[PDB]
Amino acid sequence: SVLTQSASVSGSLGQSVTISCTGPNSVCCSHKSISWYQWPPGRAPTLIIYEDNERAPGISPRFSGYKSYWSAYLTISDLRPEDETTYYCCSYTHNSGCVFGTGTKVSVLGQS
Amino acid sequence: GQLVQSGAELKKPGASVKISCKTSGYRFNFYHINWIRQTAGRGPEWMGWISPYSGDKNLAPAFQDRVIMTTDTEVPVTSFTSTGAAYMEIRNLKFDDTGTYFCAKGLLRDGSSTWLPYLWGQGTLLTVS
Ligand SMILES: *[C@@H]1O[C@H](CO)[C@@H](O[C@@H]2O[C@H](CO)[C@@H](O[C@@H]3O[C@H](CO[C@H]4O[C@H](CO)[C@@H](O)[C@H](O)[C@@H]4O)[C@@H](O)[C@H](O[C@H]4O[C@H](CO)[C@@H](O)[C@H](O)[C@@H]4O)[C@@H]3O)[C@H](O)[C@H]2NC(C)=O)[C@H](O)[C@H]1NC(C)=O
Ligand SMILES: *[C@@H]1O[C@H](CO[C@@H]2O[C@@H](C)[C@@H](O)[C@@H](O)[C@@H]2O)[C@@H](O[C@@H]2O[C@H](CO)[C@@H](O)[C@H](O)[C@H]2NC(C)=O)[C@H](O)[C@H]1NC(C)=O
Repeated sequence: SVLTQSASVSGSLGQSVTISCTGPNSVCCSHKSISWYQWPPGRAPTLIIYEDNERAPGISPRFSGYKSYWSAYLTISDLRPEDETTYYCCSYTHNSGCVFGTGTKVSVLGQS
Repeated sequence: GQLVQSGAELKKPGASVKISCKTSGYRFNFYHINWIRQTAGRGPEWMGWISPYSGDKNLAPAFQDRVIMTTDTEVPVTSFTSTGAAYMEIRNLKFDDTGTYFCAKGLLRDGSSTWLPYLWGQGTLLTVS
């Protein structure tokens, strides 16, 4: 698609992991807001961060994020088994629809 | 908000299908109805951001003219917690227009993040076959 990710990231239980989103100038981080969504396969999405760093209601403080001129980042502290699901980031403006990128899977290491 | 999808359809190429979701427990006219699909061979594609209060619609260039979006008048069951429904018709379905379709309630009424999907329904299956 237009908005792309690394496709696969990983990290150990209890540690931090970073997921990044990049793309062409038409999806440049300097003009459009980046949202993040948990999207397990076969189940409804859950909103995580509506705007680069604004945490959605009910989301534990271990989820946070930041943005750079050329990229957007979601930081997940203290990975848990339920965090294995694929996460997606879609960019948007107040007067245009959110455009969805590719997903990133998370491998949570050290499980029984 | 208990956004509930009416159900799945199993259509043939060239048919028209109306996909609908119902609400219960929030003010229908306060938030947008977001139509989004997840396709097995592509993943989430998005479809459109339709307002139930006004006639304003924001439709992806990919789907202009193909799909007609509309909402129903809300039913005031109780103040601040109304019911209602919205639906869209997708014309001239292709083999690519398969997979799982979702309805979603908008996050906020104002601010830079308004119209953004927040509360997602259960979803329905479309086989186009
Ligand atoms: C009764 O309640 C209804 C429903 O809640 C209110 O309608 C909402 O009102 C808010 C505030 O006005 C709306 O938010 C605004 O959305 C605009 C998008 O609409 C324009 O652009 C799209 C293009 O995608 C067109 O389709 C559409 O026709 C419009 O032309 C934003 O552009 C607005 O942005 C404002 O704020 C940002 C910062 O946050 C600034 O950058 C902008 O310059 C601008 O000032 C704004 O976000 C919301 O969309 C409406 N929701 C619905 C469901 O309709 C009514 O306003 C309210 N009635 C009264 C009298 O208060
Ligand atoms: C935006 O508001 C709606 C509507 O609830 C409003 O806020 C509540 C805290 C309360 O003051 C209500 O009277 C207001 O109308 C939120 O939707 C749900 O509201 C109910 C109210 O009983 C609440 O218990 C639920 O947890 C709310 N959430 C869901 C998912 O149903 C909505 O969550 C608010 N959005 C944000 C981003 O905060």
